[PDB]
Amino acid sequence: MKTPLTEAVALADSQGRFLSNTELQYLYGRLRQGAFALEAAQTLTAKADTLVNGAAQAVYSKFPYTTSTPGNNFAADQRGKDKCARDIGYYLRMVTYCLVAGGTGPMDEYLIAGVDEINRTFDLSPSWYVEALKHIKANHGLTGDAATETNNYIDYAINALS
Amino acid sequence: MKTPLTEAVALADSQGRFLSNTELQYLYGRLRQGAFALEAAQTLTAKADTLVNGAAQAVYSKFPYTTSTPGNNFAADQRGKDKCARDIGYYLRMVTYCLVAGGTGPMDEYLIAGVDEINRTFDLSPSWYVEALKHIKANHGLTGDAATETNNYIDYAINALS
Amino acid sequence: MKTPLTEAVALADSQGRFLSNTELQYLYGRLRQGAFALEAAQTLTAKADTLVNGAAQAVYSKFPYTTSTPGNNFAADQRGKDKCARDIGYYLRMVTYCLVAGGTGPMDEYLIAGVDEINRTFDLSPSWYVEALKHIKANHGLTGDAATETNNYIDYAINALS
Amino acid sequence: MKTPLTEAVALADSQGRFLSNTELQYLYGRLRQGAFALEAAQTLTAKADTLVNGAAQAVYSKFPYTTSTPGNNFAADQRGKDKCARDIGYYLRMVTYCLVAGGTGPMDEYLIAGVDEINRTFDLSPSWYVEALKHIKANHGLTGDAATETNNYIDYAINALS
Amino acid sequence: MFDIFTRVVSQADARGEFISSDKLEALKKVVAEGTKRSDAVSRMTNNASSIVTNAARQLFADQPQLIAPGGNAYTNRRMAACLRDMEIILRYVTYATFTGDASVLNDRCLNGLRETYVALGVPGASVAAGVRAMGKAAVAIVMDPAGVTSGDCSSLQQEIELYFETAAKAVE
Amino acid sequence: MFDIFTRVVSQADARGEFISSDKLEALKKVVAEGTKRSDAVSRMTNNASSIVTNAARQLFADQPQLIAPGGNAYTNRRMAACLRDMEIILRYVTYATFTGDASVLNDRCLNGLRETYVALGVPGASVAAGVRAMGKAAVAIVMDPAGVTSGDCSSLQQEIELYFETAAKAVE
Ligand SMILES: CCC1=C(C)/C(=C/C2=NC(=C\c3[nH]c(/C=C4\NC(=O)[C@H](C)[C@H]4CC)c(C)c3CCC(=O)O)/C(CCC(=O)O)=C2C)NC1=O
Ligand SMILES: CCC1=C(C)/C(=C/C2=NC(=C\c3[nH]c(/C=C4\NC(=O)[C@H](C)[C@H]4CC)c(C)c3CCC(=O)O)/C(CCC(=O)O)=C2C)NC1=O
Ligand SMILES: CCC1=C(C)/C(=C/C2=NC(=C\c3[nH]c(/C=C4\NC(=O)[C@H](C)[C@H]4CC)c(C)c3CCC(=O)O)/C(CCC(=O)O)=C2C)NC1=O
Ligand SMILES: CCC1=C(C)/C(=C/C2=NC(=C\c3[nH]c(/C=C4\NC(=O)[C@H](C)[C@H]4CC)c(C)c3CCC(=O)O)/C(CCC(=O)O)=C2C)NC1=O
Ligand SMILES: CCC1=C(C)/C(=C/C2=NC(=C\c3[nH]c(/C=C4\NC(=O)[C@H](C)[C@H]4CC)c(C)c3CCC(=O)O)/C(CCC(=O)O)=C2C)NC1=O
Ligand SMILES: CCC1=C(C)/C(=C/C2=NC(=C\c3[nH]c(/C=C4\NC(=O)[C@H](C)[C@H]4CC)c(C)c3CCC(=O)O)/C(CCC(=O)O)=C2C)NC1=O
Ligand SMILES: CCC1=C(C)/C(=C/C2=NC(=C\c3[nH]c(/C=C4\NC(=O)[C@H](C)[C@H]4CC)c(C)c3CCC(=O)O)/C(CCC(=O)O)=C2C)NC1=O
Repeated sequence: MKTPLTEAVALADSQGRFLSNTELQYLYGRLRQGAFALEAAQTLTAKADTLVNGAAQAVYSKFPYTTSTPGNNFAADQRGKDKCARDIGYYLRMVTYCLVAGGTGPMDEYLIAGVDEINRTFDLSPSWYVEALKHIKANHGLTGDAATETNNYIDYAINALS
Repeated sequence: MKTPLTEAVALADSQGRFLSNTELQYLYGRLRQGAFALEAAQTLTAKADTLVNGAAQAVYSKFPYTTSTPGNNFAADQRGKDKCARDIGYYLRMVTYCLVAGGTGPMDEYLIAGVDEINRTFDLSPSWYVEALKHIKANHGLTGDAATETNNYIDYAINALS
Repeated sequence: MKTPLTEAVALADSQGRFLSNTELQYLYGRLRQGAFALEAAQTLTAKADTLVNGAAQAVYSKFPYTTSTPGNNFAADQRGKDKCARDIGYYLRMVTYCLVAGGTGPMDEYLIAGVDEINRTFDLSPSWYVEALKHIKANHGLTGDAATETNNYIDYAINALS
Repeated sequence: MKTPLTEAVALADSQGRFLSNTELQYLYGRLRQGAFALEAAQTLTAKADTLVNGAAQAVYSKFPYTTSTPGNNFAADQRGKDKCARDIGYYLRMVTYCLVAGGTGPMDEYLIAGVDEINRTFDLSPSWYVEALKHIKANHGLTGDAATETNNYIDYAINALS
Repeated sequence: MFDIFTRVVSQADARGEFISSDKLEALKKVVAEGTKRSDAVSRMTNNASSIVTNAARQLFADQPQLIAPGGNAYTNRRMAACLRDMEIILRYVTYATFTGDASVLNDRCLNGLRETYVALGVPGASVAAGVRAMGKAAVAIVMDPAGVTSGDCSSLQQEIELYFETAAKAVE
Repeated sequence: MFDIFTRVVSQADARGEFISSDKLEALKKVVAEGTKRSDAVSRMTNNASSIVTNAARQLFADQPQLIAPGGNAYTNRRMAACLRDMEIILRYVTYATFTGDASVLNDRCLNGLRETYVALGVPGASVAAGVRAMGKAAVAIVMDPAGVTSGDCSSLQQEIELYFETAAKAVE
């Protein structure tokens, strides 16, 4: 739960102090952010389906042993590729939620806290989702300020995975 | 020599007619194919050494026994490895010619005519080159019409090979 | 630092009481263990060099994309394979130390505590060392009780990695 | 059906002549062959179960991987072993028919017509049946004209097989 | 021989009038989905030979009397003849779904399939079951997209299903 | 926290005289079968991770809600925590068959677990199905023999089925 407003409330709350001018600035600085952020969330919602299909294409082209070698984790048959579409769709949707909230807290809460044990026990190499997020950040084609926000955004995703 | 221009010429030769508008549409289709086939052959020629190297390595890990037992088809010592890698490089070069020619003719004339016969008399197995081409079609990592046109050529070689 | 003797000392220190009758048995039970354990450590020291070479063979045959795809983590060139010989030699030596000490503490202290971040940041898929330890536990050919102790042993290694 | 009597009849049919003395000599040669070929087929039919059983076990020890990897041609489970032993029993029964017919006709019609084609479309390897026939021709243990006439039929099947 | 365009031409020539506007709208729909005809024909011609082996695989797991000696598919020559029959049957299915009209498959298989199969002694039941299983596998490989841009394909599914049932009631 | 040796001790103390001869035959045969018992425990904990993932993979194949959004184990840390709970239940049932008594199991982990899963909103029947499938694989791993002398572990197959059953029924 990291949005700038809840962190201002937590600071005032932890401190026990009443709301102040310092907290107030965040709200109209969340204007510099949000005035492009909601636009970028809508255009990502439009771009979404071709983004997951291209990311699945890039992951399969980078690592052919996934589509070749038979296994539960590997996408040899149909149902593995269905799991891949589910996983990359989850990643893109958490990027959209992270973009709308303004902070990494939805993404940090819904993805990052358990990804190390899941990648350890279920044999999911994180470099696959590295490929997927790099293909998304190359393919999304955001313009101006919104695009810059995503890079800081999607790089945080790769840094949590790597 | 499966070339849609030359196949159209051979057709109109067999009919004994002049050039019909069917052949004009045939030329249109050939230009439509080439308009991405040339760029696809370009990036394939860029990737070709890593492709044949990963394909040879993947076939060696795919069957450990060809590295293991001393035999004449198998790569016990390094000369067999050289001949094996020469064969997969030959395969990928035929794929590039097959792509740039617009049809299966370079593949047909240069591989498909007697491949199973030399595999019979040398006691090779075509499944080695099958899984090699599977690794190549997993490794080229392209998207679009060019990617699936190349993939169509590759699985044509797989189907005629097995 | 898990050997049965230091854990007996740690229990007696935490309770603040001198060793009881139960504590004494611990070491003559370390006789049921050690009377084969030192033999098995010596025969592993003899088996060691062919064990690492066969484990490198099995890892390269299981995953051909390591020997094919160029990268820093992958063993495409010589120096990557030298790093592989170093890593599997480290694993086998920690197995020998773990066998001589009697508990997992040397192995748990020298390998297990940082393996998750190293596999995360350096892109080392742990299924490679799964292959390596499974090939070692198949190839070591230990006799009787010594073999079983190692197996519980090597399964703990795979369970820490997976 | 390669039978020297019927081949003589087909020859005299193509000439349109009556029976010549060449055909009388042909009949003499057929009787000379049969005068030991029948007893050789008798002892082959006596030995046949041990022959196909030792041949299957020898091919299984000859290539361990067909027992090892799960595949559709290979004998991973016991049904593939049954189909494999059925195939070598079919081979030896064709050898007995080939012997008793005086020519390669039962072999030709019942095996040689499309053996390499079904080996191609099923991804079998003919070398398996080659080394099987080598074990059979090593195992029958006969002497005399009958032994080498059978051996001639066996290596004819080997040569046409490869 | 007969394409769906030439089908419309032959109807309009038998009537002898110009083509109706709504039929031309149907042809506009057809040329709108011609890329999906290309998608399907390319997909199943990619996997065609493996489909033939899997169809023979289910047929020979189903009816072991064919492999059994004295069976019609017993001998090596007849086995290659079987795979020849199934391969050219799937080939004419690909011809028909490329053209869009069943006239190619009808006029080059309906005539003598039943005839050869009763004249030789071929059991038409096995070929009918085999072309049914081959058609199910063909729909299975055509319909599911693997890295392919999404769309509806129910009309194509109906088309190749109709083509395989015409083959099945051709051989019976 | 009770070994079966100190079960006999505490029962004889609440009685208040010495341990009788019949309990001593029983304890001697306990000593003759505890060999089976202790390393039955460790071969159960040999494949404990693969047992845990196989039981969870079966559970989320049987109940697709728990990986569907809105389900209990949907988000990533809740799914990881569910894997943690299944590992904990397997580890404590492993402790219980090492002690030879279900007292460690009912004493250490099961008791407040029922109220914890009810107060969290966690389904209990899903856990019951998971521990039952996990127990089946658990005996069979121990039960199957690979590089071990043939022996009668029937009691072990017996008692570990009892321990997994008490775990699943106490989760409810
Ligand atoms: C909301 C955040 C979120 C994440 C990150 C997530 C990861 C995740 N991916 C899973 C499976 C999977 N994910 C993949 C995907 C891949 N594996 C590969 O080898 C491919 C390269 C890659 C495709 C890009 C596959 C194949 C499985 C199947 C594992 C199995 O079937 O046992 C599972 C197991 C759940 C199940 O059985 O369906 C989880 C929890 N789940 C989540 O809910
Ligand atoms: C343009 C298309 C084209 C291809 C593909 C081609 C292949 C080809 N591979 C050959 C042999 C061979 N091929 C192999 C290959 C292998 N053994 C192995 O370990 C590997 C699994 C496999 C690598 C693919 C070997 C070992 C030989 C020599 C056989 C022997 O040494 O007796 C030969 C026989 C002549 C010779 O090298 O010595 C031909 C003609 N020729 C062509 O014109
Ligand atoms: C004592 C316990 C111990 C462990 C476990 C250990 C792991 C370990 N492996 C490393 C590298 C490596 N380990 C490998 C080995 C492999 N990678 C692959 O792709 C192959 C499949 C596999 C061969 C089996 C390779 C290729 C590197 C090179 C990384 C680099 O050069 O950047 C490094 C980086 C150190 C260096 O740069 O030399 C560490 C710390 N080191 C230790 O000291
Ligand atoms: C009278 C002469 C005659 C012969 C010899 C003959 C062979 C023959 N073997 C076949 C298959 C087969 N052959 C094998 C054989 C093997 N895989 C192995 O592990 C062994 C190395 C090898 C034993 C030789 C297998 C496994 C199949 C089935 C292929 C698969 O299951 O898809 C088939 C395809 C039909 C079927 O069984 O299911 C034929 C026709 N037919 C004949 O009419
Ligand atoms: C272009 C359209 C076209 C078709 C379709 C066609 C079929 C055709 N199938 C034939 C045979 C055959 N077809 C089969 C079929 C089968 N085996 C069985 O037992 C099963 C019931 C079925 C397996 C699929 C067999 C065994 C033969 C050989 C019959 C014989 O040896 O007399 C023959 C006899 C010639 C030969 O020996 O090859 C023709 C002409 N011909 C054509 O011109
Ligand atoms: C042979 C080399 C080659 C291929 C592959 C080719 C494919 C091809 N399939 C296309 C469209 C399409 N193709 C499909 C077909 C399908 N999608 C599905 O979901 C079904 C599984 C499947 C039908 C069986 C659909 C739905 C579209 C887009 C909308 C439409 O036209 O219906 C398009 C139009 C734009 C595009 O999507 O790229 C092309 C170029 N052209 C070629 O030259
Ligand atoms: C020593 C014995 C002991 C047990 C058993 C125990 C259980 C336990 N399970 C918990 C959560 C959980 N338990 C599950 C359970 C499951 N997921 C499902 O969908 C199935 C119904 C079930 C798997 C069997 C889930 C999803 C959570 C996470 C709920 C949450 O943390 O929000 C929590 C809350 C803390 C947390 O992990 O976040 C505790 C304390 N604690 C203990 O100290």
